[PDB]
Amino acid sequence: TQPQNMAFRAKATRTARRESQETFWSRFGISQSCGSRFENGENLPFPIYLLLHFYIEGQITDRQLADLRG
DNA sequence: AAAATTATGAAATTTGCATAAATTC
DNA sequence: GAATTTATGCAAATTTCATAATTTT
Repeated sequence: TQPQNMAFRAKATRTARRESQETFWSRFGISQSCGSRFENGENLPFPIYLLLHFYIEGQITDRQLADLRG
């Protein structure tokens, strides 16, 4: 049931942290447009669902992601 | 109304289906 | 050589760039 709702959850987190789509989605290497289409109910591919899941529950940290970008 | 943010059409890239090739047993 | 595993051409679905529309300040 959850994969269809996860993007909306993701949006609520981001909103609550007062982050742009660019800021939030790019930690995962996901573009702003793509973030926009997910937040409005485009099919969330399973790997992105997994990442959002682990992120939202606090198991993957912003710092871990920032380390991996660089 | 300018700046910043989000949404969208369409080109290009990526994925997964069919199945061909290869490998294992 | 059959079963199983892996690779590959290509259709289709997905991503992103370019930018339009919207929202914020």
